[PDB]
Amino acid sequence: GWIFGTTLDSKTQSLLIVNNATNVVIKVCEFQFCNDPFLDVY
Amino acid sequence: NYLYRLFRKSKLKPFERDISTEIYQAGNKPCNGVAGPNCYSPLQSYGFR
Repeated sequence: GWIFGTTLDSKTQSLLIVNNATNVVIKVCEFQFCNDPFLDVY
Repeated sequence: NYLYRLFRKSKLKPFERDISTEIYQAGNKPCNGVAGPNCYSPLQSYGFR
């Protein structure tokens, strides 16, 4: 996880570069409602 | 339907998209959504007559 941003705020801009042991190396456009998407392998 | 910014902070580098904006404080007046004195929205429509 390499969450970037300019203020780390819901209104302003942010990025959510994430990585794992599989093909989920997805770089989403703008995710801000999730406070902490940690390891959720359950 | 077309919006441009009248004024802003210090100037841009090449190729920024700055679609997020709320308000500018032109003084000590806490408007935060009021179109009164010392507070204005940056977005303002062309009209294109």
